[PDB]
Amino acid sequence: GNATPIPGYVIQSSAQVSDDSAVSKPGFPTSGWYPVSSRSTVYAGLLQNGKYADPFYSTNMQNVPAAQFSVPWWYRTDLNVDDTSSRTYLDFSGVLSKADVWVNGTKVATKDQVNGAYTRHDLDITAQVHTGVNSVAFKVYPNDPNRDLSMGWIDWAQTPPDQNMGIVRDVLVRRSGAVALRSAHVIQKLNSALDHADLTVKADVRNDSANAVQTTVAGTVAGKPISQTVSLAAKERKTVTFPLVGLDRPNVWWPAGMGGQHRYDLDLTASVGGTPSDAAKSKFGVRDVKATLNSSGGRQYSVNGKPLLIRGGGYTPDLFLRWNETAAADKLKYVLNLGLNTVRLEGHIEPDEFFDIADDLGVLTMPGWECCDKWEGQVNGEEKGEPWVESDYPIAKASMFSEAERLRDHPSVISFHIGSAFAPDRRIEQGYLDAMKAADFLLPVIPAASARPSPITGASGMKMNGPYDYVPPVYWYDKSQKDRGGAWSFNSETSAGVDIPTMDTLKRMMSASELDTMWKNPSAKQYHRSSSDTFGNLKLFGDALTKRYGASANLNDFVRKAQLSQYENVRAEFESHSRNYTDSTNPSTGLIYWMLNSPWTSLHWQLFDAYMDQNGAYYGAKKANEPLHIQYSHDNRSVVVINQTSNAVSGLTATTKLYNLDGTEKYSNTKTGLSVGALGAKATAVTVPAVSGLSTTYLAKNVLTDSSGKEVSRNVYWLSTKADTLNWGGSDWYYTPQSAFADLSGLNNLGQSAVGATANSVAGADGTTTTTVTLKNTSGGRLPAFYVDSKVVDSAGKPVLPVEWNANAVSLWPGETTTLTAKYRTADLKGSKPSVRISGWNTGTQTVPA
Ligand SMILES: N[C@H]1[C@H](Oc2ccc([N+](=O)[O-])cc2)O[C@H](CO)[C@@H](O)[C@@H]1O
Repeated sequence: GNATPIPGYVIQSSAQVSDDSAVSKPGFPTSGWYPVSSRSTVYAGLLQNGKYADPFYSTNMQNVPAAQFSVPWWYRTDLNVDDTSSRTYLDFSGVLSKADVWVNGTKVATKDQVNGAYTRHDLDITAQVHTGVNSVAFKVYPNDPNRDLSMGWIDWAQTPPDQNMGIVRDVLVRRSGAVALRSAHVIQKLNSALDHADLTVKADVRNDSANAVQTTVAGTVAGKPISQTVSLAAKERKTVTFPLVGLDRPNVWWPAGMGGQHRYDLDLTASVGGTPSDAAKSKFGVRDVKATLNSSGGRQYSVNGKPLLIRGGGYTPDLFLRWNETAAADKLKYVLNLGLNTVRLEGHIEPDEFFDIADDLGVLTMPGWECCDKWEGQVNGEEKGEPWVESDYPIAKASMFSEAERLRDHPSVISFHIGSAFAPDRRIEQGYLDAMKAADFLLPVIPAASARPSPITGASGMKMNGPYDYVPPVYWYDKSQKDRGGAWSFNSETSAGVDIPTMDTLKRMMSASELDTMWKNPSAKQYHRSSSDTFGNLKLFGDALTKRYGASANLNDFVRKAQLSQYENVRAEFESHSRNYTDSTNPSTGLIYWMLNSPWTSLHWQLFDAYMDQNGAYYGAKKANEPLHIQYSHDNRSVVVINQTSNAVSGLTATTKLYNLDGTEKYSNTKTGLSVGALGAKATAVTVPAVSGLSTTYLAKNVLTDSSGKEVSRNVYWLSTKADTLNWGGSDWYYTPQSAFADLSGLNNLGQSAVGATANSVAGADGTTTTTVTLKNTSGGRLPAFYVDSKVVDSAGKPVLPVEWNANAVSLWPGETTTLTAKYRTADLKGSKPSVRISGWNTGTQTVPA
């Protein structure tokens, strides 16, 4: 019943190994080999040892010779075996791209068999294993994402020098008797009332001994005892199906905010001769999911019978696939701190623990294959990725079986994308559907994340029309352009491009001269944007920032304007889709922001940066996604209330006020007695009229109060009397140019205000600290304290990260007070007392003790 991951390896280039057979012989010398932990790419292993500077800074990654990664590298380990009575197996996946496998001088598997990142291998090495010191070695071949059914980085970042070659999941050493237990899972089916489920337990037993046996498979499913006895011929594998098990009042799994995140346990042992031979423990959730096309042709998800608007981001692992379990949890927790409900994984499908965490937190996941490389090479024409040859087909199908077997019992998974870009052809699709059936993977299959249909499954119900680069806030409210990215159908991957991180992050990833070029010449190429020619620079972003904000006087000026622009755009992107969700015709049914995060330190396509810091894009997404939310429509000036929560809400008041930048109120409307339905429904409070006398740049202050009088949402917009307008005829695949630009440059001369700050911290018994900050606009005039950003810092003024605030980037009118709460691990203070840095657009910067 043992399965123990190999904790580490020593690695070296095959340039240093003239005899392959020598490596896995006990006693082979490994002087100058690099010790690496489990789940290391070659380059990640070299970084672990010294060997190159931080690729997260400047052009360090460019200085790595890539030629050394065009030959195989060895991953070698010893294994102590005290007792060879039990059979021994190597059970693994995550090999990029393929490998020969050696035990004690014998090649047990070749790169023709061990091939493809997602394929699982269960190699019986019993005949090679002896008592005492054994040795195992993998010769890992170079990875080319265009040639290998593997992982590549598309245009998200820059290419890792080793192209991620290595072993990026665990290799398990399994020990068992005559019978191996494998692939234990639970088929679960809930009634529509959600008060009764039926559980079908299935498990494979394989008799690897020389003689026929009887084996009993027995244990517990969801607290209920189960047992089957089968006969097995020598070398026979069988799937055991247990009689149906009913479960009353099941603890149903819900997405975060809709109920609990319970998972039941499955615990089985296969016994031979009244003695345990092998054992397996797993979990599953009792949850129904569906994803169907609505009458308008949009893909509509529902969980447990409740339709949902998908509100998420494209998730990526680290650029060098460096795995850390706490980091994965910190990233999924930020999803909820954002108010988001979903992450999409375009390829790069994370180890099991990532899905365990998403299960435990109630974050929905959308895994699938990626575009623009080998996966779509048979159907994607002139795009990157090679045509398929006959040997490709069984690798892809085994990759599908393996991932379907891994993912089937994680309730967070709401679908699998079998295509991205292009839907698979009939042959490929059939092999994917066959593999999923064989795995009992019963979740929705989506053919493409674009509008392209597959021959069997059919219409995707999704769109990939862009944009991926600057478009003004009003763009997102478009429904008229059927080949563009407005708020209708399922937006599977879209953003307004550039997302300048915080200054603290900037100073860690770029030199002073790289930063100087960034603000002085946005048209210049930035290594920390993209290898793509199209996304190599920040020109569209820089042009609109100047036009709309005003020319940047310095680096500080550029970064501050970037944050407002990013907050403004990301907010409108999400808010437009929340609004249109309940449209009768062509509703929005999903939005995946491109992207949630970056593989590395980046200037684009992120909400949170590589260090987990939180900028304007972060705060703007968090504002748009709050559970009871008030918002302003950029297209028609409607003020709209959204209720994300699982219950209808009544007696809400929506209060909207316009102010000139001198603080003069120019309009007020108070709309009382609003009711809004659950799970994404809306109510319109008012349409703001054209108001005479507004400054060119003006403020809209929107406030939602419940029936108790509590303020539950505040949303402040900086607006212009001059419209952003689109030149739709100049549209390209990744953006639409503007025919005219809003004028928000009035903010440059917004007069100074004042805050107003007191902070205190409590170190909890759960290992976390909560810092509470009370901020007040203490000025003596009519000016708001606008866009006030509070940051937990140590004594050196460095941000404590990760961190989760209840609210931030707040605006307060004179005399107004807000109390804010930040939570973080006490240990991330690293012994420092906490302080709070408070910076506002028109309030300066101060830091206070906490
Ligand atoms: N799925 C990818 C998406 O792929 C596309 C392929 C073709 C078209 N097209 O021809 O309109 C549009 C998008 O492109 C994004 C931006 O380049 C990538 O970052 C995503 O990973």
